[PDB]
Amino acid sequence: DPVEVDMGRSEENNITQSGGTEWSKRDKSTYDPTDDIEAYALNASGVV
Amino acid sequence: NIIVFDPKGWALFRSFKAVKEKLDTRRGSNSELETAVKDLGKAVSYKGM
Repeated sequence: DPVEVDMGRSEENNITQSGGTEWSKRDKSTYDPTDDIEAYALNASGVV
Repeated sequence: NIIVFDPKGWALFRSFKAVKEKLDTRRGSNSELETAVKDLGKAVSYKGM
């Protein structure tokens, strides 16, 4: 029987990429990936 | 002798090509700086000099 488990995680985590910031349509040879990384990691409750 | 950057502002300031070049020149400057990912979790983080 279908039984699920959901330990409470807010929607702000597990971020998907939509519209812009696709990391594919974005220019290589001029974009640094660090900016997204720093922003994504902002939601982590503790050091990573 | 100290500058406080909000993370978006620091990302904007780091995006420039020339400010990266101030670190890579052999004799241009003496700017030790960690322009990569560092200290993601904590609040205050020191980025070189």
